[PDB]
Amino acid sequence: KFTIDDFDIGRPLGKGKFGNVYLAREKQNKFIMALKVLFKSQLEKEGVEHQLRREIEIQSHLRHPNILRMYNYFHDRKRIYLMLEFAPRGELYKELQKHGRFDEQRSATFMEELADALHYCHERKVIHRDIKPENLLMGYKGELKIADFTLDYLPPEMIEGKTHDEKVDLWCAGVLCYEFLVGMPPFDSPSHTETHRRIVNVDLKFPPFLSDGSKDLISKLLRYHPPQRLPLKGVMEHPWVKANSRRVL
Amino acid sequence: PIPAWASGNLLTQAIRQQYYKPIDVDRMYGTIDSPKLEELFN
Ligand SMILES: Nc1ncnc2c1ncn2[C@@H]1O[C@@H](COP(=O)(O)OP(=O)(O)NP(=O)(O)O)[C@H](O)[C@H]1O
Repeated sequence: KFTIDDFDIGRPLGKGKFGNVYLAREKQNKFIMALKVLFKSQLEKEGVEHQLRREIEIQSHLRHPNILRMYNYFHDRKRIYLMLEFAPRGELYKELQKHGRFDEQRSATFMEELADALHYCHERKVIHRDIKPENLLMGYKGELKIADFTLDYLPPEMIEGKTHDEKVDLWCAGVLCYEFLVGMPPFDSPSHTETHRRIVNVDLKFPPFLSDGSKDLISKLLRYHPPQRLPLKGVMEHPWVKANSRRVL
Repeated sequence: PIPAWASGNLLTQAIRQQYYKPIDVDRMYGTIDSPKLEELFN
């Protein structure tokens, strides 16, 4: 089993909900990775103890080039240490902040890698539920990485308080795609009530600069009735995705 | 202070290697669920 002494702490990568993430290098292989350091005290004082249990069992089973890898984990008196795959190009939200929005081929690539990894998860009976830029990292050549397992991103059924299946991820994928190309989420409002009314009516207002190709994919993904939302397979095969995706494999 | 292996230049060359010629992950770090059950909070 591992300890903190097995690793060379190089420098931090940024704070989070429960602790700091450090750039680390295990001395045995001299292999680089990211150490997520969580604090038991707060983990307990916020009841988030249940989820952490699941997010680990998951990555004891999940292995996908587009899902952030947890190599292992340990725990001293005060912390749980997560051995996570290093994402060299940082997080995606900041890239979206920089560029304001991504071009068609950038987003189309992200969508194929996302649809892909999501499918993999579904086969294993795993739903993500919450897919937004903040939960996405980038590889060495920029390939997308679902990292950790909000009003604007909630499907109608989630808002309305109905039971939900895997298809919430299809909805979310559409919302995500939209934000990629536009820069804002599709149902943005200055009140939680107005957003609520916009999600459930699927009040979709597409800006002038958006390609008909993209508009279509988004429209099919963002449908009220869950069983109508375009399956992951249909995403990767969508004309606009095929015509724009540029994934490294 | 920040180590040299963690400094941009020789850090970039180190990433290239783990990318293009990836070390066997689940071999070196085998036993997945090794650090016990839910007895991890005390
Ligand atoms: N594998 C990684 N590689 C490089 N930088 C990383 C990595 N993981 C995190 N960062 C850096 O740390 C991330 C922030 O910490 P977290 O989001 O990991 O911690 P949470 O508990 O998830 N907090 P919540 O997302 O729930 O609000 C930054 O996105 C990134 O700069």
